[PDB]
Amino acid sequence: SINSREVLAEKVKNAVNNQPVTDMHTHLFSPNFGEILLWDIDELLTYHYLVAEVMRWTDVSIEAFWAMSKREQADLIWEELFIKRSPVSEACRGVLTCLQGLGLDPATRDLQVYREYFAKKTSEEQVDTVLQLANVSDVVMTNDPFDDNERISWLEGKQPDSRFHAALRLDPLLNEYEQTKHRLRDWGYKVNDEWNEGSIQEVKRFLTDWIERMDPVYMAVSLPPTFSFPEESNRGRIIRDCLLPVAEKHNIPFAMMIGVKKRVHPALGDAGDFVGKASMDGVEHLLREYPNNKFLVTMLSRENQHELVVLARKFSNLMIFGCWWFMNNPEIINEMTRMRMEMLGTSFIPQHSDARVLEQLIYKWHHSKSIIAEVLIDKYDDILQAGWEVTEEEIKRDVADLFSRNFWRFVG
Amino acid sequence: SINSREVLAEKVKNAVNNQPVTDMHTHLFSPNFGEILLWDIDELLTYHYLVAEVMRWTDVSIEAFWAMSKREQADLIWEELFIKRSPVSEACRGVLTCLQGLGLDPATRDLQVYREYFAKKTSEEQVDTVLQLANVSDVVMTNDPFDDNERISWLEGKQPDSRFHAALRLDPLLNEYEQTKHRLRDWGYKVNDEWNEGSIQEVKRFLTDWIERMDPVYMAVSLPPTFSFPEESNRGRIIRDCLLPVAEKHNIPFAMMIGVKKRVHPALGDAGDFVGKASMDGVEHLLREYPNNKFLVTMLSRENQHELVVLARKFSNLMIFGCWWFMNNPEIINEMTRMRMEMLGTSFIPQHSDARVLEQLIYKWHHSKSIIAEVLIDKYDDILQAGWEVTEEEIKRDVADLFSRNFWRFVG
Amino acid sequence: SINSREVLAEKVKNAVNNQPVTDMHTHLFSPNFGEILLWDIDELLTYHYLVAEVMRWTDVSIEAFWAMSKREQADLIWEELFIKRSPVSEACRGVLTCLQGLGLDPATRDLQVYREYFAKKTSEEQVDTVLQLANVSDVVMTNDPFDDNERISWLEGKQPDSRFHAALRLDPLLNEYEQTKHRLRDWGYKVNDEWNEGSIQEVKRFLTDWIERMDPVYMAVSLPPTFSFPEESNRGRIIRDCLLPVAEKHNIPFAMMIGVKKRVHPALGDAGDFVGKASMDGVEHLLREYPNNKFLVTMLSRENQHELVVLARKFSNLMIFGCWWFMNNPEIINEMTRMRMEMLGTSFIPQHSDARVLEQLIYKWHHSKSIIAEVLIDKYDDILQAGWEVTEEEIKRDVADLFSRNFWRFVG
Ligand SMILES: [Cl-]
Ligand code: NA
Ligand SMILES: [Zn+2]
Ligand SMILES: [Zn+2]
Ligand SMILES: [Zn+2]
Repeated sequence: SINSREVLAEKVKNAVNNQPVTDMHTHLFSPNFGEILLWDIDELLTYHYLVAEVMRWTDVSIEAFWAMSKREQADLIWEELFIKRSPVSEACRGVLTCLQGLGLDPATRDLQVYREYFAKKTSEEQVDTVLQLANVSDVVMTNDPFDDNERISWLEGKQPDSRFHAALRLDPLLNEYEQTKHRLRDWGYKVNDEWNEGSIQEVKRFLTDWIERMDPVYMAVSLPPTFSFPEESNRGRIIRDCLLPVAEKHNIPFAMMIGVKKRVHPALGDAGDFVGKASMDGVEHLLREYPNNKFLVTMLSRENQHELVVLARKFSNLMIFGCWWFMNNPEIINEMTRMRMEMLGTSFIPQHSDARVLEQLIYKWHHSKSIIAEVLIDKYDDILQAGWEVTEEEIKRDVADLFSRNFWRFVG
Repeated sequence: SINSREVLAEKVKNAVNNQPVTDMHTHLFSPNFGEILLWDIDELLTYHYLVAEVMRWTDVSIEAFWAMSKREQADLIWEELFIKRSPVSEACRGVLTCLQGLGLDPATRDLQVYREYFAKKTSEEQVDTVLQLANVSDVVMTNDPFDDNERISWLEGKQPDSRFHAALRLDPLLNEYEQTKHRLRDWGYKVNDEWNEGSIQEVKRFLTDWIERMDPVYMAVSLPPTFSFPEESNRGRIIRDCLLPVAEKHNIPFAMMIGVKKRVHPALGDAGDFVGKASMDGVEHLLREYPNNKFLVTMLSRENQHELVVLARKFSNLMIFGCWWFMNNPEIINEMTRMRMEMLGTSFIPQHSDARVLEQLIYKWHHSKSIIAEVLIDKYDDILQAGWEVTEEEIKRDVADLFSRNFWRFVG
Repeated sequence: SINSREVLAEKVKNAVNNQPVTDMHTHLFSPNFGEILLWDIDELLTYHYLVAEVMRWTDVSIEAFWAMSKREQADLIWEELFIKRSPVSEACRGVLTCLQGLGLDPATRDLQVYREYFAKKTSEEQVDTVLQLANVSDVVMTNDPFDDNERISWLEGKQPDSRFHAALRLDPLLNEYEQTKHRLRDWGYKVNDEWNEGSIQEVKRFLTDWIERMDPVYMAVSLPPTFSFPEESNRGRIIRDCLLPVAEKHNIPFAMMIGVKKRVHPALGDAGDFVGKASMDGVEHLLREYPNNKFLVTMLSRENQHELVVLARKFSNLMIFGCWWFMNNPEIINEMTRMRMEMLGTSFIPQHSDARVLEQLIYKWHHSKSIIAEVLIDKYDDILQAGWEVTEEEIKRDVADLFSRNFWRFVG
């Protein structure tokens, strides 16, 4: 069987590369939703990650940059980040990995040629190509019923194809209730100005109608470093009186992405969000006091990772997932995954892509799978050295859990 | 001499493997204490570490689990964590390492056969076997005069054999004084309800009588993330008015294990403790204001490790030790030991086992020694490359300090 | 071209070793300043880093140590840290690396011979030797107009040679204004007891006169973990009403070294400073509200590093630099540099020496360059594997930025 690191390394890498991936959180959409689905070499280069980076070098003002056309911005970013300096950053490295995967050749640095490749395909075609290259079988979307464009599709009866699943984003409802309350009553949900039984019932109705319309795998929200629960606030009262009860009834997990400090640099748009360490008290309280509720959690601060792992050791109704945003870097992904496996075995979800542009699925999963594989190799090899015997079939099983089964199993 | 990494690597590993270990903190007992000393493949599998992990997978309710028999629980944990998924976690890896060390063969996964091995031995026999395999020469125990069972032995005149040393655990006195005060006066220590000269003298008497009865290498307590000193509280007043003065007089170190948040998940029993980052202010104050007192410290939060190292650079009356609990994982042990050696040389104690079940001493020390060795190899090799010459005898000396001499030297 | 890791590794290491270094922060002085410039094997051994370490081992009281002569202290430290135990610590390793670089041989452990080497050279000669060995082209000093000795040189018209640049240290003005205000009015700066327009104008005049007299590359200050801004305090008012306006007018960057907790152990002198994690709020506020001001920042806490990197992604007027003090260790330098490059590409300054003794420049840069090189090799190799082609000339360019261009470019 397997009784050599070399043999093991090969079996593991294969299992990992071949395993069909369920990306449980992304910003992609079923191609039939139209425009909202982004793909293009230009889309890749104008990803907010690179906008932030380009602004550290270029002399072009942020206003001017926003004034430029998508292609113009893409030309500037390519010049500033790939030509004037080596594309060593993770985000840049990712653009190259995408090109290479599609069959293009970074060696030539021919942006005009790369562009021609996309110009002759359709959304549906690129989707099949990318999902095939990245070996992604299922894509969970981020569906926000507060976005006018997005809401049209849903109200018109449009459904995503079997490859894409919905997830109900509630940020506007939980974090901006004072403004959102108006739009609710505007849509027929008679919430009053004061928080009473009437408002509670309507907000629950709102949630139920959308759960019914989207059939989401989970409801989610991104929270600031200062998040706490319980709390006398709109968010605290809504989570307690509406979200949790509804989620328990429909057995839908509540996904919390904690740690983002919104718009510390407004002019940068989506590139202007920062990070902060959060207290674990609110998450600990939710897990303990709501045993019949399920929670998916990922945190933005490097300093929250270890304790999050320990918290998962305490509560089975907590499923932690991915290396989110500023954590989505080789150095962090490696330390996070090792700490996670060492204390949780395989009872967690290693990664998600958070892709905003279709092609990212390629590098996102390529870059992470190689790291995850190395970790697996070390852990399998360690028990192997302890005289334990791992079969290739067990490896495929474990890998199946990490990249797909654990999620579906949890969302039950 | 040694002028090749390969040569060095061999000399170092040998020195490390051969060096007799003094485990300065465990939850083991001199076999003559009877039952309290745990050993068994079943004991290993039901270690709270694995209980936490199994609960993340199994459908068996926590109540049912506690309802099961030791063997039943052990069967469930083996099935859920070793058969249904690969035992890649550190705690699981450790069980295998123990089996292999005793001569059993994990390859067969024959739990019934492994069990037979233990069924035919006596406590005294297993002790000699394990201590020999783990190459542990001395074991410091955790002796709590507040536990009825444990207190019987001491009051009956029972003494541990020369291989086991006592350590006075004071958690109940320091963290639960309101409840403990009653038991004290119950034992003849006339402490009053209010904290006055009378109460102070009696608590000191209590400490002195037990110091005299146990001849402990140190007095110890585990503290929450919110620990602070000075503090107007029972703990603060007791440490100031009684513990520190008595410790100085008898020249006994005060061991503080900081960072545990007790019972965040009650149902899990010993598996329900969490972690939190602590402020260094209290430790800094103690070290500076009590120069004639010695302090042994270990912290639970990953985020406290680096600053703890720096604090050790400031005060020689501080001796830091081990990679405690949630820190006892390869990824953390490696980063901790490297930061420690880089800033403290060899003036610290790398590890302790915290073993609750006898056999753990095997993997606990096996897993850590390999990591510590790798660190040593890198550090010796670095000065070697700088034209310095290290003798095998110097290596044995350094290794002697790390695994035994530093502790005994500090406890003077 | 370069299409093999081995080939790449060689090209990178060469580029790194050959690249002339601009050390943007040190405690060295142009030799013509005289005594203040420290150099010697004895100076190296009595560097506060080793004083802290020796005190963890030796029985010599701290008073006695301070009573000893420089040579006596150097003998004690050598015996205690190099002979009685292996010099595995980073600071010790550094002393050896220095010896070896100067051509001496650590293998003999002949302290008396090493000493003879220095006894026959002059300041000017050692400077040329060291700067040549360390391949350092430019050295930024720390110039404090509050130190009497240092202030004499400046008032006497003494200028440093083209290799040394001035940096205006303002700690006494910002952190000890209540005491410093007296010395100011003492020097003709008519600041009143209360903070009014008069005081503001005089403090600005003070800053302007010294900017004019030193022509500094930046103004700097070291701050405590509790640093915050805005703040109703002398520091907060001085930064707002004087420092920032003057800095904008003269386009001089403001360098903040955050995280030092001064004198937690007074007796240890310069060896008695501790560390603490800081809030990023003050830095975030400064960067956002003063877009026309430039900021150089380095932090002392390991727990501030990642977020500092993310903050740099948000603001181009923020330039982060080095692995400061307790961060200047292999384990930390590696994690810091990897996180930095992964999120910032090459838009940052990897390291500075902080040398207090001339020869340190040798090991300081030797130890860091090897680590930085390894990171570069991994990042170049990663894009190489993505089909990108890096030329040796591009590598030399990138390396030029990291070790010199980014700084000068930023200080404009
Ligand atoms: Cl932290
Ligand atoms: Na690491
Ligand atoms: Zn997202
Ligand atoms: Zn313990
Ligand atoms: Zn400095």
